[PDB]
Amino acid sequence: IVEGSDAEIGMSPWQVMLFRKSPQELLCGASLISDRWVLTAAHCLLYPPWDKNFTENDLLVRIGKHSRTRYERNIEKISMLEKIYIHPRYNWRENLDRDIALMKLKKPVAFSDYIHPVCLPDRETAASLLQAGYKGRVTGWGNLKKGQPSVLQVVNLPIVERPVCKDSTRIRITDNMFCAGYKPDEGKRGDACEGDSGGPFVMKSPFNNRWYQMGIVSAGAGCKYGFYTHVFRLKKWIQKVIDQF
Amino acid sequence: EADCGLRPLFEKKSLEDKTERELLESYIDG
Repeated sequence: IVEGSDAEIGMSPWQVMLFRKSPQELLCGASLISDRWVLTAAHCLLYPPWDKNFTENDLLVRIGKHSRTRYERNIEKISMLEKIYIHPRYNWRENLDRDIALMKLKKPVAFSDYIHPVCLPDRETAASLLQAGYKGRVTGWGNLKKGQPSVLQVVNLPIVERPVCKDSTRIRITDNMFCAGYKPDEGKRGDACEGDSGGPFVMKSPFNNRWYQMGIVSAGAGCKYGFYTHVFRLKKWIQKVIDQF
Repeated sequence: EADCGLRPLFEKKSLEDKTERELLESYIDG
């Protein structure tokens, strides 16, 4: 995260870390949406342009973490990926359209004051909170500009108008995505950097005080606007996979 | 899942995280 700050312990109990086994290091971010389901970007696991193809065994998930590296007894829990589900229509060759993936755990994880699932949107919530101007929140252990944050970072940023999203790049932004971030003339900066991909983009609903995941970090603006996966746009798919298992 | 979105150390104790208000203000405008 760029221009963010150290998050408060348990400020995002749904944050999930995708830790690689060798080299042992952080791969991406993710969120906990249930006791057995983890949500992340598709390119965090499979991205041919970079010869990237991670199998379930190539890693695991560290849940309820705060520090970026230090192991955290009686705080973080580690799970084993049972199955990975990349979106069928996920295309990387053009613009990461439908850059989303589901990861099921071999064993359900218990919740705590540090580990707690986030709610997925719905047309009402989405249609009402997904509006340019409104600020969402992003978190992660991605780089900063040393460039390695000690603990999870946090930053809030505005949704940018689809029209503006378009002009800001030659990439054909689809409806399954939306861009967020500040305009150069805003002064204040802040965005998702490399390593924060697969991370949750959330909003606190005023109509019920609960936090909702509107997007997934697909293409951080820098370290221009960041591109995120439209979670509701793909909710249908999510369930289809859930009901399936 | 039925208690999702509410933070054990924040909402559940009537506490506001360091900068969530900013988000609230966004809905308003400033």
